[PDB]
Amino acid sequence: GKTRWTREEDEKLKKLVEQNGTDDWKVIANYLPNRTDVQCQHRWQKVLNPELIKGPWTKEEDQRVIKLVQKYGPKRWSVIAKHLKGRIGKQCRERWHNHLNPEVKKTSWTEEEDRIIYQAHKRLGNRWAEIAKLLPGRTDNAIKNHWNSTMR
Amino acid sequence: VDKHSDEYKIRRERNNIAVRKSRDKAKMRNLETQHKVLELTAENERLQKKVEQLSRELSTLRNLFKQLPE
Amino acid sequence: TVDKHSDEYKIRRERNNIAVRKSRDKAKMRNLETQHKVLELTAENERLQKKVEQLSRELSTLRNLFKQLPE
DNA sequence: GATGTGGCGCAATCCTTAACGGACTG
DNA sequence: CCAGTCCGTTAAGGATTGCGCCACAT
Ligand SMILES: [N+]
Repeated sequence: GKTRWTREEDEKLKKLVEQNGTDDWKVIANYLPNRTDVQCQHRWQKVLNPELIKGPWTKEEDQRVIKLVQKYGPKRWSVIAKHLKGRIGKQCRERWHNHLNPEVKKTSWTEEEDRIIYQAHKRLGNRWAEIAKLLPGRTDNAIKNHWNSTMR
Repeated sequence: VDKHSDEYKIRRERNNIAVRKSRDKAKMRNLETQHKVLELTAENERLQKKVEQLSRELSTLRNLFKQLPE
Repeated sequence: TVDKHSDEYKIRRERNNIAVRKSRDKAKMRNLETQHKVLELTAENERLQKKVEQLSRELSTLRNLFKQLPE
């Protein structure tokens, strides 16, 4: 973006959109100098839009993601998000890779797993993604977390 | 914050329960640990006794052995 | 049937409050001491077990020399 | 009588972990 | 910018704890 968006701009755009709509971005950018019509819709569509649910996932939502991925596979996230009102691709992808994918196991942390980790982190460092390469059913997020508060 | 706010009521109920849980658990640990000390204490006595027996017996035999006529 | 604004109540409360602090620290202290004793005993018992085994070994060995006596 | 204990509800604090917000790659 | 991936950092909430009133045991 041009510069950092202020509380005013954010507000001023929110009010502007309310009146004019989601289509008139050429006018709305007239009220917000230093902001091209493109940046305006992106600041709103991808942030300010009050319909962007960012809370917890109901069993409903979770189940729907399962089906779609079940059938079409873990990809085309943006398209899958069209089936989850309020959510966007990125969320759907993460939710699935971290809590929905069967392979991910909820099992407790064993001494071996805890070892290969203490082991590898000393070697590879904070390469969570890589460390997970050596864990049958652990996402980099789990491992990363585990360490962060466990291995102080 | 105002304590009449339904937000408060729930928050408290939520923590109360969480409290009774931590405490109910700590008591469980403290108790189970107490048993292990009892058990291990019994055991220790049992083992120290057997060690007394064998040791005595061994000693007593070694004797009868070196005392053998020939 | 008593007054909670009393100045005597105030002192009784402080007496007890101090007492509760004592009881809880003590407990916290004991529970600690126990937890340590549980470890050392576990250590000790492992040690004794070995002695018993070693002793039962030396005993059998000896028991045999006896039977293997020329007679 | 007096002091010790075990419950309980607050309310400040700590810890765990989902998933947010940047930064990067093709 | 898009569509995927990574990763550091947050933050909503449960998990702990210390505090003081209280009923009841030693
Ligand atoms: N959506």
